[PDB]
Amino acid sequence: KNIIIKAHGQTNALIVTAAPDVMNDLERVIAQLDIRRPQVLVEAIIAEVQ
Amino acid sequence: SVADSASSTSSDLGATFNTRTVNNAVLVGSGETVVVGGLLDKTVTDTADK
Repeated sequence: KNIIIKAHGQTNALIVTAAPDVMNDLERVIAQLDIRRPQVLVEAIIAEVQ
Repeated sequence: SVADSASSTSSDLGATFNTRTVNNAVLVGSGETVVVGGLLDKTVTDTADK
């Protein structure tokens, strides 16, 4: 019928009670959607004279 | 904190409310010292007459 995705939030895990045959189209996409992310350090400087 | 050595209170609301406010998001390893936020600044002024 449809794909019903439910997310827990209290263990930070999600379910998939949807098609029992093409779930592979979900494992691939979540695997491409869970990835460590790099972070950047920003510093700015200003100066003047009067 | 609040200083109020001398400040602008016009018999209205007497307050300075010195503050520094940080917010961000970071990925960090378990046992690790981590630099989050930083500021360093000098300020000079001169007055001459002859």
